[PDB]
Amino acid sequence: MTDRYSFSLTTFSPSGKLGQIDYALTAVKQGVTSLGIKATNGVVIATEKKSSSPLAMSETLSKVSLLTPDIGAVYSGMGPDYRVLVDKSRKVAHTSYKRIYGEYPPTKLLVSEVAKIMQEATQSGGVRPFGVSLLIAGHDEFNGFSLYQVDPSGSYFPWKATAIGKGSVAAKTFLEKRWNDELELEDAIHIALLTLKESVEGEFNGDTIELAIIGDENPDLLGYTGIPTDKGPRFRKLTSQEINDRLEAL
Amino acid sequence: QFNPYGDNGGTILGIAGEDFAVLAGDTRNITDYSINSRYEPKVFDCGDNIVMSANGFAADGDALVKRFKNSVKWYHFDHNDKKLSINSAARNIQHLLYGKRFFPYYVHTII
Amino acid sequence: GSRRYDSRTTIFSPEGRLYQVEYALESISHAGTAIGIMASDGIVLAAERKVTSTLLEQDTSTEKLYKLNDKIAVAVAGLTADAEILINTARIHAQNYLKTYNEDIPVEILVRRLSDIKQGYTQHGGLRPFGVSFIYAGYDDRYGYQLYTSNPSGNYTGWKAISVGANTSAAQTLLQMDYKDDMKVDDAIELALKTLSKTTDSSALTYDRLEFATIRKGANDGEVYQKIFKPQEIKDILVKTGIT
Amino acid sequence: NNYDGDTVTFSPTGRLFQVEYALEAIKQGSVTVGLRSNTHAVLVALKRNADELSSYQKKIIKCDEHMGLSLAGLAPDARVLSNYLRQQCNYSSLVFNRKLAVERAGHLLCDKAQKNTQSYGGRPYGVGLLIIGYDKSGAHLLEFQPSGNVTELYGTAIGARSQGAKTYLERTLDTFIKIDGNPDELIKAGVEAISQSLRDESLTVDNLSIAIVGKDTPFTIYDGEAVAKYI
Amino acid sequence: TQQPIVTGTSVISMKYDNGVIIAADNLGSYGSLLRFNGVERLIPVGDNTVVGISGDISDMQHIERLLKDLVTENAYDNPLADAEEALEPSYIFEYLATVMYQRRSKMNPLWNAIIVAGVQSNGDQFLRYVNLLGVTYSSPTLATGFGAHMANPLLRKVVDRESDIPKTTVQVAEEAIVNAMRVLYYRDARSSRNFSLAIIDKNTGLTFKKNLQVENMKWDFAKDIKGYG
Amino acid sequence: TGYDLSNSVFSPDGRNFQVEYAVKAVENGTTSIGIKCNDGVVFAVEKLITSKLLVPQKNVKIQVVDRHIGCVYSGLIPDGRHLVNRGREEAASFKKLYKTPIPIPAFADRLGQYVQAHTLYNSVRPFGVSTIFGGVDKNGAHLYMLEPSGSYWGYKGAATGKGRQSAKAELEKLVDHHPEGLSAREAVKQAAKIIYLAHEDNKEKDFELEISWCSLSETNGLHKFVKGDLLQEAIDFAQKEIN
Amino acid sequence: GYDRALSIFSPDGHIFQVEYALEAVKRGTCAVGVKGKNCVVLGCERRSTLKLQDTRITPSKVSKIDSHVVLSFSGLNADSRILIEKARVEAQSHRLTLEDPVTVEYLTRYVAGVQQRYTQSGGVRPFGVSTLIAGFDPRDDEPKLYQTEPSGIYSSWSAQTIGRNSKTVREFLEKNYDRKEPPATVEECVKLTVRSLLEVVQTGAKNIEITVVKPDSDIVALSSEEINQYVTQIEQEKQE
Amino acid sequence: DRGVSTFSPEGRLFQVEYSLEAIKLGSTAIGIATKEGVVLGVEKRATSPLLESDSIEKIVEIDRHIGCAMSGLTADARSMIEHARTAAVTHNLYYDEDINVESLTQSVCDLALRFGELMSRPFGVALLIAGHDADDGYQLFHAEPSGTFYRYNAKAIGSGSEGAQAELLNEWHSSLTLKEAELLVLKILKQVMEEKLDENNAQLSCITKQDGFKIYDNEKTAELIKELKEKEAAE
Amino acid sequence: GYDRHITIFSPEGRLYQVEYAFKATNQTNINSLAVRGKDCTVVISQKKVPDKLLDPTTVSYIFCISRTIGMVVNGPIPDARNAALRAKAEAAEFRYKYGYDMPCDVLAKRMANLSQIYTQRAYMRPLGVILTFVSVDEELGPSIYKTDPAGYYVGYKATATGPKQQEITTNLENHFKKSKIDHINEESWEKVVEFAITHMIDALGTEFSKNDLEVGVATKDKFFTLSAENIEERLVAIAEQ
Ligand SMILES: [Cl-]
Ligand SMILES: [Mg+2]
Repeated sequence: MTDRYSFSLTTFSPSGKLGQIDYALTAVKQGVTSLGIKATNGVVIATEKKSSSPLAMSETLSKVSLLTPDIGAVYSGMGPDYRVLVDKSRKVAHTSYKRIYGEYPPTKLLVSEVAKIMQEATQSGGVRPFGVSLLIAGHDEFNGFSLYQVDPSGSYFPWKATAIGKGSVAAKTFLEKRWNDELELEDAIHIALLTLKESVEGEFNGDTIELAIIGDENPDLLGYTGIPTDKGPRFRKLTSQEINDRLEAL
Repeated sequence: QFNPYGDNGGTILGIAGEDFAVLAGDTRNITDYSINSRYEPKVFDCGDNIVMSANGFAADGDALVKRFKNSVKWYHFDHNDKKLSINSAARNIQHLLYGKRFFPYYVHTII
Repeated sequence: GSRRYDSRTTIFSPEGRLYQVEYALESISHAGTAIGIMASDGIVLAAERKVTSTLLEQDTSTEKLYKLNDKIAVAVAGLTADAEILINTARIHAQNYLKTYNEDIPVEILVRRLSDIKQGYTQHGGLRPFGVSFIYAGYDDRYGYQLYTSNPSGNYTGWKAISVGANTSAAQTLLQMDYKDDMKVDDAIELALKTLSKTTDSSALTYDRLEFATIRKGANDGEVYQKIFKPQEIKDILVKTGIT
Repeated sequence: NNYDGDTVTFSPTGRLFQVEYALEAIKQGSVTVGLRSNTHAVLVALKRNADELSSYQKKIIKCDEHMGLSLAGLAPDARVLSNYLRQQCNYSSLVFNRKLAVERAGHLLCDKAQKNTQSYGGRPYGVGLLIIGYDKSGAHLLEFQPSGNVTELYGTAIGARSQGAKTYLERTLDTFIKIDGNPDELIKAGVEAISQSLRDESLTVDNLSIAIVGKDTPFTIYDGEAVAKYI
Repeated sequence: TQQPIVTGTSVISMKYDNGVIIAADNLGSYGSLLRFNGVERLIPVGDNTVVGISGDISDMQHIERLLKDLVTENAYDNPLADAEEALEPSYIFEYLATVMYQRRSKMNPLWNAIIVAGVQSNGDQFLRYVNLLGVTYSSPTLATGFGAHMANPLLRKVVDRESDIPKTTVQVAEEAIVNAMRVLYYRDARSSRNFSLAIIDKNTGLTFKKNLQVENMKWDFAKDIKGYG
Repeated sequence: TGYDLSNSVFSPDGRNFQVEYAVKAVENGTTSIGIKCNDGVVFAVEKLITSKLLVPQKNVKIQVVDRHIGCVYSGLIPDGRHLVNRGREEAASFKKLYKTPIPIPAFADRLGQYVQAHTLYNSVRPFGVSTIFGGVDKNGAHLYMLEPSGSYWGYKGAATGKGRQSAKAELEKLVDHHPEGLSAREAVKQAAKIIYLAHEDNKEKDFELEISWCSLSETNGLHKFVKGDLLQEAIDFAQKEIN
Repeated sequence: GYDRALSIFSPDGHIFQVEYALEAVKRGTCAVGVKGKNCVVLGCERRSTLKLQDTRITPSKVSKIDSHVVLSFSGLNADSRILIEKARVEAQSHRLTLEDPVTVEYLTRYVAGVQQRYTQSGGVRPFGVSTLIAGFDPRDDEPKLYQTEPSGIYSSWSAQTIGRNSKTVREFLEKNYDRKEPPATVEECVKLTVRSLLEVVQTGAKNIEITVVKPDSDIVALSSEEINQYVTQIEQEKQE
Repeated sequence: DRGVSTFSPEGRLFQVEYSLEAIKLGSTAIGIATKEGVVLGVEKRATSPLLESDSIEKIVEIDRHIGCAMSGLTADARSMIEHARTAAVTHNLYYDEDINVESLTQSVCDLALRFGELMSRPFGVALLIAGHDADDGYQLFHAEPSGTFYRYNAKAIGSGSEGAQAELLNEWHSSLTLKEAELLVLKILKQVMEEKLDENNAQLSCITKQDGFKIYDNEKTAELIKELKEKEAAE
Repeated sequence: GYDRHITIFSPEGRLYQVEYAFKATNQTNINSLAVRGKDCTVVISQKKVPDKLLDPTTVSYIFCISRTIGMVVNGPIPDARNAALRAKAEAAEFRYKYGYDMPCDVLAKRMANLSQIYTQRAYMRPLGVILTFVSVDEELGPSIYKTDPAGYYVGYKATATGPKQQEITTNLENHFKKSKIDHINEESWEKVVEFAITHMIDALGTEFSKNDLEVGVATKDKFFTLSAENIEERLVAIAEQ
């Protein structure tokens, strides 16, 4: 046995292309649409819960994931690749930051760590790149609210608003017309629901849509009282009912 | 605390003549004030007209002789059955002994 | 077994060229142009972001210009993710030197170290090389203001003015024409922006498509200051030099 | 064809071509004969020279006082395998005060060769061996193939033109098995056996190599004028 | 490096004209506490060897398992496992002696003293000793611990040298062994009345006697002893 | 195409062609069988006499594992020996930790997982043997057969090698005609017959019969080779049935 | 670890990776070495395709391995740094253990050994570099000049050249260098070295580098003007 | 591609057979064994007149009683020589004696087949190992990259080998003197060399019991060349 | 075309080796079904013993992973037992490290992660199996979680796997469309097994004897398999109404 694939499986072609990265991006293109919009007092990330079977309980499959109390993530592309990246991202937030500085990492630096992991799967021996693009939304004291995209190459870019996957080209055009620097969080959620409806074929309700926000601190979700400086997580996943309430004012 | 060494007594004597040599030793093996054996051979024919005795702690003594006998066997394999001269055997035994410089064979060797 | 699938990234061609290095250089030729110009009283770094969007958050964005320490900065051309791996290693190297000798690392020593890391990936390990070219802008008290470049082969050279990325042939000819030895920073700022404006593949050169930085002894007295220009500050210098 | 690039690949008919190619190296090698009675076991080997200025390549290797072999194929591979046998014979004597059984020596050689036929990176051994020995169950003769197959026999031959000697031994089976307590006659039978494999050349004084082991006979090799008696 | 916890005392043995005899009591001591009263310390290997062990019982049980594994391993791919290629006393001893010396050389000994008793293929008697230091020796009589001090002197009166072995019958040898076990019961504070005895004969094979008791004891003279002066 | 050039590669069918090619080596080997009886198991194998120079009864093929398990195989003999060596290590470690001798189903999985592991990577070749094995444990008699893929099941009777079809048909008759069961001594006789009958696929050269058995009543649950009078009796019974 | 045998024999008995490494040397800028009676001169070509270069800080082509030995090269620049570093470490290690600086031959033998090792080690490719190693042995006034190549073979030379168009300058040296009477002075040796490069270089401006090494650790690099005076005098004699 | 340790259908290792082709391209080396000593001679073959020929080192001392000549990819020989020197010195340390010439040769040949995917390829050089010991007297061995070594009364390796070996077939007899062997090596080297043989492009050496291994001076060889010319003109 | 031999991306962003591993899943030609009751989780699977020489008691594709967790496998038996051994080891290690029984969904995720690694690392091949884990979880109640060669997993109200999975799936879908609840509203597990067998008979259109089926049942604190005689009693009750 032993892993005898100690050589790169991603290499430059004569034209300067890294084939495996391009092909990973193609897999992302086939993936279900997900988006993110940044407001003045928050960030929203959303996607469709494309259920593989009606017998499947789609609530048990989480496409939008908490990374830290103030940082969340959504994806487009290969689900299993996303799941393991979420596990690695959660852990690296502790091992390379919280266990050193006693606080959770700022959004940009956690994104940087996830990006590094994805870069290494593009150069290290005997592995293929991750077949996902991530959208990471978060808040921290000194940088405020932010939204980042991370691609299979490991490259990351900050966005005011964006979309990835199936209908990203049309969705990004829709977002360019609606976005301004004076949006409140509720306005951004409204625009997110409008944008997402265009790329969804079948049912469009709280049970088929997954949506989360980075907003105000939630002391009700902290689980304990007594420490004034601890005010609760800014990440909150909207319920099925909360989504449907905003679909009547749509 | 565990003591890895012991003393099995014994006395040996080697004398070189003009065209001969003798290696003698008593056959008594002991610990403290008890006799283990009245006849326990201590001087050995190791082949190639060489005799050897490693006196002191018998466990180390048996191990060294056993390793040297083995060295004679492998000298033949490796060097076309060449006879191991007494001077070459002596130098070889030095290396067997110094190989355990920091955990010695507790013996006094004579060939 | 596994040999079947090995591309053999570290072999010579019959002509004595390194395939992967040559192909990595081809990749870099499509990256946004970066320019460095060295003057008597400072250094300029100017670089073009690749076809951006209006929804990109520019003021928090960084893809071209990176700080290695207080005295040394780099301009990037190629894969950004690859560059960040090397940049972090260079930052650590600078701090290792500072801890060991209690002096800031001389520019060339940092450049040689990163270039040696690139070289290794071309000779052993069977891994693909880093698809990155750097322009190093820095200052130390031995040689003063210095410009270097390095590429995926791990070769590095010193320059008075240099470009990497797209349209380097056109850019280098324009720099060679207008550069003079007694030039000052304010003149070099103008030359860099004028050169990008002529070589760019975009229709027009605007603030949202640029990253800009200067290293000046225009720091109060006997010290050096790094200035990573803000979006509004790039907009102002574009008006000052008469490009917009 | 497409399945002979390495030892880790079966062909569509379930063959291992690298092993078969290693077997081919033995067929190119010089002939060597093995045979035994109930008291003794004998090896006879035709040595091969490079030219008239050169020496004749040695074919027989001693493994212990009671065991040894003859080779045909890649000589360095025989050195590796014989070294391993020397060590195993030696381990048995040092640890258990026990002479290694010839049958057990065959099992150990089989297993060592097998590992080189199922793993990537390695290669099969390119040599065939005839092992003779005298242990607690009498005289023994073994034939080793680098496929891993080890076989106990009354007599055999390997190398180029070995089929002639093998047929002769198959005829003489009932005669040479009964040659007990007569070393010279058993060697004669072996020299006559290997003669059935000669063409153009004949057995000379620096050409012939003989080994014998038995009841009160340590493994000894005869070369030079010591085999003129049998020419 | 360790210390022995649960221990077994003397093992005694001797050669006679046609074979060897070996014996050891059935006690497992825990310091001065006579904790375990049914411990078999004579372990037969095949029908030609008996290994007698004293010292640490946990290490004895380990050696017992090594020997059991040795028999299993010898039978592997061995058509003559119950014949010409069966385990000999000399093979079993050299194996144990190798293990014991290796363990002392790693400074992690098996805290035992062992006597291997048996008859070889050619009928020759085998009797040899090995201990936690890897020290080995052979003699017409062998004994461990207290037996070395009290049994050997009695057994050496029967077989004082090699030439006395052919003159010694199995009845005389067993008698001497049984008497020595009584003497050890009188004088060893870590001994028991119950013991096992094994005879390995070149003609009659292996006879293993369990649940033997020390008998014909003299105590009556104690009634007349009064005070300390 | 090219899917069959490397081990562990799935073809578009979902097949591992290298494992299927290993089966071809098994089918090329000599016939070996196993019969499950009332209180044990019997193993038998065909040994081709390539030449008169082969010493009779010396080149033993059936192998013991621990003291209660027998193993026989058809195909590449060295591969079978390698598998038995591993099996002996597995059985030793089981007994070391758990004291009791390894149960037959437990032992079956140990071999199964090891053989299956050689279908996971391209750096190794699959085993070129099918192995019939079994014995007696605390729950009674067990007979297993293990393929190059790592696949194994329990059997009433088993056969592999060049004459497996013939052997299987004979085994199926015994199952039908004896629902109550077969005795150990009967199974030895029947095993001899079946190998003799299966030798028609290898009729060019003559052969040597080799039988072994583990039985609760006949061998005290230990693996033993059938020798001497009992072997001759089985040979005579077999020769009588073919004529 | 990556163990792949990249340097292997071909049916005709060639190791192509080693031969292709020589093709990289052929592409490199020309280097030349000439030893006089009491000196050695190393000349190097600088390709003028790169102007706007900062010549103060750009890696120079001749490198001091110790105070008494220098090394120049033709081929891959990045590869040469690895050999130069190893040579410098070994030079100090030799001083530390033997209490004497390396001989020029010893240093050459070491560098050549490293190059050979990279031709039969798994997972590595050969160095695309040939070197010229020059200097004086400690307490010795006899000039030394050696050459190494990717295969690892090395030898001593009265005068030698490597790199692009080295066939031409070797032609010049073979007819102009007399063994019975080598360049008796520094002037004569530098003149012959500049002359040899002028057969190939183009403009005699910033394209020629000259380094003079004399006995007892006396090493100096000539400036542009000093070299320019040689360039001037050579062509004025040529106009005749 | 294909394994480095792969067998051909004929039962030969591809890489070993290919390394033998590289040795055929090497410069000629010749050895002749006599009862008075063993002579070793080589063709230097300088690629240019500016190359100082006395720096070409194709004859090398392993110990006082063992010398060695090489042909092929001579850079590959350096680690083989290093191992040989270490083995010779180590045995003297362990046994207070000289090592047998055969044992030294066997030790060198053990390195040969240590290649795979250890070194990445076989050695591309052949060695003529000459020496003396008390047991077997003056000896000459031919060590190949296959791991095989043959003892020879006389042997030639390199580009002019088969023409030289045919010449050695006719000229060698068991009564040759050391002087006769010296002239014989010079004669055959002169026959197979491209350039005209002189003291600068050819090198002689010998091993005797008394004086040990010695590389000949250019002045000493020049006299033997002049002696050769005169005796060939003598008939 | 070596992108089809190892787990790297094809130009369409596909992993062919993963897709072919899905095809190996149906090599046994066996169909399985899982449903949830009020207090239990039932899994049934077809049993085919094509050889008379086989011991039918050893032919099984249902595994007792832990006391609480059961697993049915769709795919070849070597890969099935590979996954079974690993799942057993993971479940035991979990209990040792974290002091409580490994939940069914957590084990599924863990095995799904391991499968994901085989789709990304070249030296390891995917296992040609689909794993359906069942239990009555102490927090979530009756649970069905299923893993595949892509490293995908999800919870189910009910599920089916095999060559004729679609027929069984649609049959189950139609029943839950009527009842409008996420489970079989039945007190006893016996009747939930009867429901499972009945609906497999309806979907496949085949009758079953006691030897044609294999049944696993998960209740609070234990998972167990039914004997042939227990299945016979189930079949008799189905026929009598
Ligand atoms: Cl995990
Ligand atoms: Mg994979």
